[PDB]
Amino acid sequence: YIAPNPRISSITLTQRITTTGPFAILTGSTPTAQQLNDVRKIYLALMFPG
Amino acid sequence: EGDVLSSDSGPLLSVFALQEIMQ
Repeated sequence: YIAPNPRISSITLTQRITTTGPFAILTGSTPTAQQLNDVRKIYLALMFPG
Repeated sequence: EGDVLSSDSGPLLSVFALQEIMQ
């Protein structure tokens, strides 16, 4: 599982640090052991569509 | 008590969830 470049969210999601929002909180969060297992459970259902 | 700590670089956004270990 490949993360994107970390300079993408740093020039366009947290450009102004005076404010916060719903997106600007979630960037500083890491997946747990089971919340990564749900991402593995997402991509199984994208490959077998119906 | 019972607090945990890991390697984090988000100074604001992860310590919000650190009080969730307190509460």
